Amino acid sequence: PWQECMDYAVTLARQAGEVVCEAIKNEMNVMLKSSPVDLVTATDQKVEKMLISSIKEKYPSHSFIGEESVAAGEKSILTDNPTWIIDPIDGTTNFVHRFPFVAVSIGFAVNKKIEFGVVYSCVEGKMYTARKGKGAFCNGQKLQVSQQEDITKSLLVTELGSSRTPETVRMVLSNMEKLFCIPVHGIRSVGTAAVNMCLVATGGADAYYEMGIHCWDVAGAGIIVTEAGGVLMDVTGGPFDLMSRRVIAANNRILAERIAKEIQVIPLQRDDED
Amino acid sequence: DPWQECMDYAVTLARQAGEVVCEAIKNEMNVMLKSSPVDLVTATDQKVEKMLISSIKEKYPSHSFIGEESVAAGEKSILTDNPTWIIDPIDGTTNFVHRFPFVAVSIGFAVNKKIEFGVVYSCVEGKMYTARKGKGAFCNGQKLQVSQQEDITKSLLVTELGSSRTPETVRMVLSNMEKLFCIPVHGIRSVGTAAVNMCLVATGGADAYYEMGIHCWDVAGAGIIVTEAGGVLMDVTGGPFDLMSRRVIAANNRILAERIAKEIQVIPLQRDDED
Ligand SMILES: *[Se]c1ccccc1C(=O)Nc1ccccc1
Ligand SMILES: O=C(Nc1ccccc1)c1ccccc1[SeH]
Ligand SMILES: [Mn+2]
Ligand SMILES: [Mn+2]
Ligand SMILES: [Mn+2]
Ligand code: NA
Ligand code: NA
Ligand code: NA
Ligand code: NA
Ligand code: NA
Ligand code: NA
Ligand code: NA
Ligand code: NA
Repeated sequence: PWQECMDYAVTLARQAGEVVCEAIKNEMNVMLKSSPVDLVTATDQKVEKMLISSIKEKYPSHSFIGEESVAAGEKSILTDNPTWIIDPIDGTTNFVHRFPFVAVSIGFAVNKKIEFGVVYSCVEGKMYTARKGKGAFCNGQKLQVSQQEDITKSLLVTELGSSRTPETVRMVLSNMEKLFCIPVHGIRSVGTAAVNMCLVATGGADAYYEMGIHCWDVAGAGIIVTEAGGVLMDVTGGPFDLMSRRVIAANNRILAERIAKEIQVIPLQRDDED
Repeated sequence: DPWQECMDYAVTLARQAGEVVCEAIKNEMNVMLKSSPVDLVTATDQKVEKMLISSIKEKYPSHSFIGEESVAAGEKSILTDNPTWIIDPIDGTTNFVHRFPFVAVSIGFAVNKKIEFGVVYSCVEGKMYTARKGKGAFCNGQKLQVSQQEDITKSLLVTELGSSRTPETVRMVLSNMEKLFCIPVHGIRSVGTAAVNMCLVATGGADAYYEMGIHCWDVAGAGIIVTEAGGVLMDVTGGPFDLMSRRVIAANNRILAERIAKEIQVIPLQRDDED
């Protein structure tokens, strides 16, 4: 059905990850995008080109939204058309540092809804996958979110984000303070949105939240969380929106809503807007 | 090497301990509280510690111990000159309870209050980190070397938020984080265990670790792994590392270490050599 696309997606993700996991051992030319901490390498760009070219060959009618393609001037507008939403390296800062959480993420949407997701954590060798109505898996093991409904026994994942604007940083850290002092059991950060979300899918964390991500950060992993039994929503507590720059990916609505209650929202430019 | 036999035995016991932990992590757990609702312990932490201490006491009856859960049970935390095994049976208990996949057994061995060898077994990953003073650091037999990065603005740091939930204290922790973050650095990561964070520094995958509120057992095994990989340990004041001070910067080099020390406001803590 789309099982053909998905099987293909899994092989491409694995191929891309081999490229990434080969490059990581090599000397790298770190380049900057929007800020001195917003990094990109030729590997990011090479992998995205490879993915888009391979998909274009097999599925010439399909649409793409790719992080580096957007950096090169393409639009981040999601139509109804089958659309591949790619983050060629989610965890570029980790990649640069050889910090061992580096993922290739592919989300596939039709009618603006994700139908399947693939996240390959290539240093770990963990292939996370999910298709709508068919469950979530890591290396074939079927995933289930945790059962925890008590925020004070929760373990959260988040990331401090790409902005270094003091007011923004202070707001991110204030939001972390409020959650931390609920209290919760802990907060962790492995340095990649897609892997943090996959950790929620496995049950090893109870929820992830972040503001400032993009559709390509969340498009592969969000369906892995929901097929593992979890939920997605905006940090505003509103419906999840791939283009809103904000997410809570949680084991369940109770924790998700409890988190949303503490998040001061930071104003963000949508991926679907100028 | 007089201490080499001790170290080889330590590796043995750490792997045994890791097998215990990595079995138990899959199963139902009884999660208990120590000093607060977020300071956790399980029967596995206690069982592993008892196993290690009883095993060491059998081979080295004259040796001393400082073990996290033994201290919880009332033993003294102060390091004497006598050969001392400093044990964290599970560093990453909160991770263990949640099945967050970083959980370590840590054993440091001190003589004359100086660490002579350290063993950290990261059992979910199957990674055995070891170092003997003057003999280098290894992971699964591969020699480790810290990163070469001397520019703080290109550095990746690891830290943890700690066990306190007192707003004042949390604010100082986060303020320290804000200052470093805004230097800026490339990022900060937290995998949930001081020993594993420090072993990430030893491998070069992070450039430096800092934290206040750890204990000697959190850092006794991994500190020499860092230094034998070429790195440095420093107090957050910029002064010499003090194993009983509850504070550490463990970095690839003195340039980054000192640059981090410059931004840290010290939080007040009971030392491990105080009551
Ligand atoms: Se991948 C993953 C993520 C969470 C828990 C377990 C796994 C995993 O690899 N499981 C597994 C896959 C294949 C064979 C044995 C075990
Ligand atoms: O596992 C590692 N190497 C390794 C590779 C092959 C055989 C034995 C060991 C390693 C690499 C980098 C950091 C830490 C480790 Se444990
Ligand atoms: Mn990326
Ligand atoms: Mn403890
Ligand atoms: Mn412990
Ligand atoms: Na990027
Ligand atoms: Na990303
Ligand atoms: Na680095
Ligand atoms: Na990141
Ligand atoms: Na509140
Ligand atoms: Na510990
Ligand atoms: Na949990
Ligand atoms: Na430089």
